[PDB]
Amino acid sequence: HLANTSAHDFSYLKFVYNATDTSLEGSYDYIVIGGGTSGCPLAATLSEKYKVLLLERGTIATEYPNTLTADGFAYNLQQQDDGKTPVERFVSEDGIDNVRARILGGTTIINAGVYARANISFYSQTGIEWDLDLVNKTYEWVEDAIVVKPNNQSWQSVIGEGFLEAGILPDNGFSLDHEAGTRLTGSTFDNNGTRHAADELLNKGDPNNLLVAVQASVEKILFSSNNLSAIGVIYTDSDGNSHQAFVRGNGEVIVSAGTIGTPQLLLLSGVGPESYLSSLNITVVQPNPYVGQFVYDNPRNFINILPPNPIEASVVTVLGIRSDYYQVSASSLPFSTPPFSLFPTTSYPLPNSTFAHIVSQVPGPLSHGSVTLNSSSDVRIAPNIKFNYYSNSTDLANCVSGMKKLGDLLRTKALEPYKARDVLGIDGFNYLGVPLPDDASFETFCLDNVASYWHYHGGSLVGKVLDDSFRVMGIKALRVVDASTFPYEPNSHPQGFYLMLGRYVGLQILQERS
Ligand SMILES: Cc1cc2nc3c(=O)[nH]c(=O)nc-3n(C[C@H](O)[C@H](O)[C@H](O)COP(=O)(O)OP(=O)(O)OC[C@H]3O[C@@H](n4cnc5c(N)ncnc54)[C@H](O)[C@@H]3O)c2cc1C
Ligand SMILES: *[C@@H]1O[C@H](CO)[C@@H](O)[C@H](O)[C@H]1NC(C)=O
Ligand SMILES: *[C@@H]1O[C@H](CO)[C@@H](O)[C@H](O)[C@H]1NC(C)=O
Ligand SMILES: *[C@@H]1O[C@H](CO)[C@@H](O)[C@H](O)[C@H]1NC(C)=O
Ligand SMILES: *[C@@H]1O[C@H](CO)[C@@H](O)[C@H](O)[C@H]1NC(C)=O
Ligand SMILES: *[C@@H]1O[C@H](CO)[C@@H](O)[C@H](O)[C@H]1NC(C)=O
Ligand SMILES: *[C@@H]1O[C@H](CO)[C@@H](O)[C@H](O)[C@H]1NC(C)=O
Ligand SMILES: *[C@@H]1O[C@H](CO)[C@@H](O)[C@H](O)[C@H]1NC(C)=O
Ligand SMILES: *[C@@H]1O[C@H](CO)[C@@H](O)[C@H](O)[C@H]1NC(C)=O
Ligand SMILES: CC1(C)OCc2cc(C=O)ccc2O1
Repeated sequence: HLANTSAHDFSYLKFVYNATDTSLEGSYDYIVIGGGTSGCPLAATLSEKYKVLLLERGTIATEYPNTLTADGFAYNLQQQDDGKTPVERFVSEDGIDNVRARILGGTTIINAGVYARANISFYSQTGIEWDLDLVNKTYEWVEDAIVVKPNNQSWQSVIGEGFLEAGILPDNGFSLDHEAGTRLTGSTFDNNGTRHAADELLNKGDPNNLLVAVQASVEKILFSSNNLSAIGVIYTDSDGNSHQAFVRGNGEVIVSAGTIGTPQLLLLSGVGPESYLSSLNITVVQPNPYVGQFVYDNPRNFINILPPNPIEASVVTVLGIRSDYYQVSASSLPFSTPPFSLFPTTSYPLPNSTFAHIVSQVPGPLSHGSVTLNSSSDVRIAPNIKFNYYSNSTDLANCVSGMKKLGDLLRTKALEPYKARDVLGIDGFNYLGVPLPDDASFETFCLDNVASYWHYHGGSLVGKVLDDSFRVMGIKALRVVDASTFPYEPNSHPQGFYLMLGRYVGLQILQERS
C-alpha cells in the first residue's frame, strides 16, 4: 500500500485558475478555504459527488521549483519573504522565529517529508466516535499516492543505531505507526528525492466537479440574515479586486486555513469572543470565547555537532519515540544564509562544515497561547500569535528528560566516530551553538535554547469551537478541518494525520448528506 518513485503529478493544473477570473464566482455545493494539508484531500473527496470550489491564497508549486526536491528544503527557508513566496515568515510574541506555507498544497510543499500515522490510542483519547476501519482505509489512500519506504541513508542509520544503544527500545524496523522504540518511518520524498504533497491528491478529484482558484485571499465568511448559516465567502485576487462565491442547498463552507489562518478568518468574520470582537468594533455573528484560544507549539530543543570528517546530508527518516519525548536528527551541508526558523533567531552562529542537528520534541504540549488579530480588516496582515513555551512545568520536566536522553545518545559507540577528540566525555565533540551542560542547568538550557518544531496546532478546538463532526457550534453549513482542531499532537509528525483527516471528514459529509 505504498507509492512508487515518479515525477510530481501536476495533472490537476487543468482545473486550476487565477482568482482574477470572475467566471469562478457563483454557486457551489462546497467551498473549501485553504488548499493545504487537509484542504486538498477534503476538496478532492467532496468533488466525487458535488461541485467544489477550492480557494488558496498562494500560487502553484511549479512557480518555485525548489519546493519539489529534498535538496531544496533549505532553499525555501533561506529565501526572503516578499509576500508571494511559498514560505511566510513570522515571529511569535515569545520571540521565536517560525514559518507557515503560502502555496497550493500548503505545508506539505515546504515540510521535511516525515510521514507517520496517529498513535492508535489517540482516537479513544479524543472521545470522537471515529469510524476506525474507515480511518485506516483513508490512511492507505494517502499512502498509496504519496508515501514511500525510504532507502538507507548513512547518517539516519547511525542515529538509529544510537537510539537503540541509548535504550530507545524496541527496534521496530520499518513502520508507519507511532509506537515506543526506534524505527524507520515513511517519507513524502520518494527514493529519487522528488517531493510528493497534498496537491497531488487533487488528482484524485473529479475534473468535472472540482475547480481550484489560486492567489485567492479569502477575507470574510458570509452569513445569512435570519437560523444562522454560512452562505459564502469574499476573496480578493492578486490585483486587489474582490469576488464572491456561495454555497447552495445542503452544501457547506469548510475552513482549512491552518492553525494561524482559520482563527484569523473566523475572527474577521465575527465568530469569536464577544468582548474581544466588540472592543475592535467587529460585529459579533456568533459569540464563542475559544476562537483563537488554546494554540500550541511543541518545543524543539537541539544540539549541533560538527564531525571532523564530512557526513552526507540526509532527510529525517529514523525516529526515536518515548511517551515523553520524540527524537530525530538531520545531517546537513553548511550554509552562509541561515534557513529562517531552523534556529530561533537570526543572530545564531553559522556552520562552516557539515553538521548533524540532533533534536528532541516535547509532546503535547501542555503550555498554550492564542491567536489575535493585528488588522481588524486585512487578512493579508499576519495575526499576532503567542505560544507561551514552557509556561507549564510538565513540559519543562519532559524537555529535561529528553535532553538527558540526547546526552546518552552522544555517549554511544555509534556516535563515537563523529567526535573531534578521542576523549572519554562528550566534550570530545565540536558543537555549533550551546552544548549540553543536576537539574537546574538542564532547565535553563531548555528555556534559553528552545525553537519551534513547526508542528503548531489549535485555536479552533473540537469541544470548544467545533462539535464531534467538525461543525462550528451555533452555525449551520460551516466546518473547520486542519491542524487548528486538536489540542495535542496525534504523533511526532502530524502531516499523515491531517492528510487523512481531510478525506475522512469529506467522507463523513458525503455520508451525512446521503
Ligand atoms: C517547516 C515545516 C516542516 C514540517 N515538517 C514536517 C514533517 O517533516 N512531518 C510532519 O509530519 N509534519 C511536518 N510539519 C507540520 C505539518 O506539515 C503541518 O502541521 C500541517 O501540514 C499543517 O496542516 P494544515 O492543513 O493545518 O495547514 P496548511 O497545510 O498550511 O494549510 C493551510 C493552507 O491555507 C492557506 N490559507 C491560509 N489562509 C488563507 C486564506 N485566508 N485564504 C486562502 N487560503 C488561505 C495557506 O496558504 C495554506 O496553503 C512541518 C511544518 C513546517 C512549517
Ligand atoms: C529522478 O529525478 C530526476 C531529477 O529531477 C529526474 O530527471 C528523473 O526523471 C527522476 N527519475 C525518475 C525515475 O522519475
Ligand atoms: C493572475 O493574473 C495577474 C494579472 O492580472 C498576474 O499578475 C498573476 O501573476 C496571476 N496569477 C497566477 C497564479 O497566474
Ligand atoms: C488500523 O491500523 C493500525 C495500524 O496502523 C492497527 O494497529 C489497528 O488495529 C487498525 N484498526 C482497525 C480498526 O482495523
Ligand atoms: C541498505 O539496506 C538495503 C535494503 O534495500 C540492502 O540492500 C543493504 O544491506 C543496505 N545498503 C547499503 C548501501 O548499506
Ligand atoms: C468603536 O466605535 C466607537 C464609536 O461607535 C468608538 O467610540 C470606539 O473608540 C471604537 N473603538 C475602536 C477600537 O475602533
Ligand atoms: C500514545 O497515546 C497514549 C494515550 O494518549 C499515551 O498514553 C502514550 O504515551 C502514547 N504513546 C507514545 C509512544 O507516544
Ligand atoms: C501588529 O504587528 C506589529 C508588528 O509585528 C506589532 O508590533 C503590533 O503590536 C501589532 N498590532 C496589534 C494591534 O496587534
Ligand atoms: C499544566 O497543564 C495541566 C494539564 O493540562 C494543568 O492541569 C495544570 O494546571 C498546568 N500546570 C501549571 C503549573 O500551569
Ligand atoms: C530535525 C531537522 C529540523 O529536520 C530538518 C532539518 C533540515 C536542515 C537543512 O538545513 C537542517 C536541520 C534539520 O533538522
